[PDB]
Amino acid sequence: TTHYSVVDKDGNAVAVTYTLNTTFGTGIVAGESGILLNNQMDDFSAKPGVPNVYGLVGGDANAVGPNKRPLSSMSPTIVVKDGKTWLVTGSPGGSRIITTVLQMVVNSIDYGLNVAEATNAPRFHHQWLPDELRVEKGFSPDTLKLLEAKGQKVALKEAMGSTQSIMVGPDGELYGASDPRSVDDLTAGY
Amino acid sequence: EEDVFHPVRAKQGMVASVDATATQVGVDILKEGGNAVDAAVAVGYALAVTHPQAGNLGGGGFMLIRSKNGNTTAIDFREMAPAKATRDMFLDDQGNPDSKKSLTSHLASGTPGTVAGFSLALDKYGTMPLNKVVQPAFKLARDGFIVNDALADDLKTYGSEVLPNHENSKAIFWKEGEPLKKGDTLVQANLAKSLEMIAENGPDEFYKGTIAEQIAQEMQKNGGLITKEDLAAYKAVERTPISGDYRGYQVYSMPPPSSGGIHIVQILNILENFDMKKYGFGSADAMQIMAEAEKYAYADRSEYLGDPDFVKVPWQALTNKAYAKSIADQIDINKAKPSSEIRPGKLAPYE
Ligand SMILES: N[C@@H](CCC(=O)O)C(=O)O
Ligand SMILES: [Ca+2]
Repeated sequence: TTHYSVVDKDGNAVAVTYTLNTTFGTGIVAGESGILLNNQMDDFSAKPGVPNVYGLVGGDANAVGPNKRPLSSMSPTIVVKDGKTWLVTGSPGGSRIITTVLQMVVNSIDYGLNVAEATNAPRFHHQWLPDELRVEKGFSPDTLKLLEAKGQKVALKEAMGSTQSIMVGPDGELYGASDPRSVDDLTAGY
Repeated sequence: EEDVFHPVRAKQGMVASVDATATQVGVDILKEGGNAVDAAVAVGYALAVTHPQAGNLGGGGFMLIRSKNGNTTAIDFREMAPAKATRDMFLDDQGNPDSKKSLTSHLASGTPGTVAGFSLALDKYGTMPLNKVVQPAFKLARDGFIVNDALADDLKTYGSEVLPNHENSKAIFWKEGEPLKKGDTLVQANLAKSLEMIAENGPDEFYKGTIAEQIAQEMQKNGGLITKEDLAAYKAVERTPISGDYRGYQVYSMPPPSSGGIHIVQILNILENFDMKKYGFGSADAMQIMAEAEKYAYADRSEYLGDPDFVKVPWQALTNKAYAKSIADQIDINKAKPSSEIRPGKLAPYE
């Protein structure tokens, strides 16, 4: 999955998240088209109560069905401040997309972090099942100790997501940030 | 000066993407006079060439558009399961899901919606013709580009698990028995042809033309389900965004078939009941509250979320502030509630 954001000189904004699902999808090119084929079908619940590749579960609502669109977690998002587009964001991450974007919003509104600060801050995530509070490297040992004392089952795992965001200033100026987790990416303008 | 991390700054337009080349393509489109949608489509096509890991023509996705005048809308170009898809299609003979079937076989593919989605958006909200926004990608596919660290790394790690197992894929991404290396040039002649025909004939090339034929044949010869009828029946759908209000800020995101908008709004609604600013980033209290709130949202996700065209999603109840309050009152900042004690919420009193 990959996400990108755009804001033009007129103030129009677009946030796009699209994907083949896993990296390279099935890895199958469609004949001589040169086009790689997605493995999005794994986003359906294959059987009630059995997790998919992201540990997500389902039942009737997200069951496989002809012509049906499998449930996604993709969240291209825009936050409005004082009636104007203020934050344009999104990210890949399967089940983690929801919490990664959530953190971008919380970091921006509650903690007042600039778009780069919000992007470079560490992330944590809990998706109910499995019952674990997943964390990235970057949290204080003192804090993780307190969380464990609260009953959280902390699990240090791989970095989560690749936010590509743009924040619009009060005067209309643009501020952007690419994720440190992804190399060779870029946020640029004019 | 007090900042450790500094954002990139621009006065007119800006593009943020996972790939330098694609970002520059978008910026050039803006400089040429295209609007955000024009640039977004150009970036999408460019990534389908420079970021084969996820950028694509053979997958699907979502687009959120907000005009300078405030009009906010969502474009759903999520894949559709083939007409021949069945509920238990991924179960083995014993009734247990087979991840191989849903991840690496031809049965794992849904009918692609990216091309349909980009054209729906470009035609209604863009200003440039499809051929102009596809051109950058076409050139990159035809003339090639240098493989960087990101692509080299992904080809070696993730690509090695699937690409070399398919003749056509290996012919493009593998070289001398190994994944393409950093510094190598990746030329995608077949993809260039596909892009050229889309530019000249429009999206119908993908859904009814030569590309459709190629996808259908790939499927028919390998036990896949996507047919020409499936491709001809695919449609991107414009839908109303799911949104909420968090401390006076309005948040807009994707509605079903995505669960994103609903749960982001739901969780924010829960968090609104706590003084998050007081706790602060990286504090055990802030993380405790958010982790707990997330549990309830994902429990609800497992029961109530699905394609709205097939099942009725109780989105109003799930994004209802009174419901969020009922969840907030259950959160003990000093004691986590095991997931075993958390089930999908009872929405009756909120719908
Ligand atoms: N297929 C996942 C996204 C996968 C990714 O992040 O690779 C979804 O639509 O939620
Ligand atoms: Ca980066």
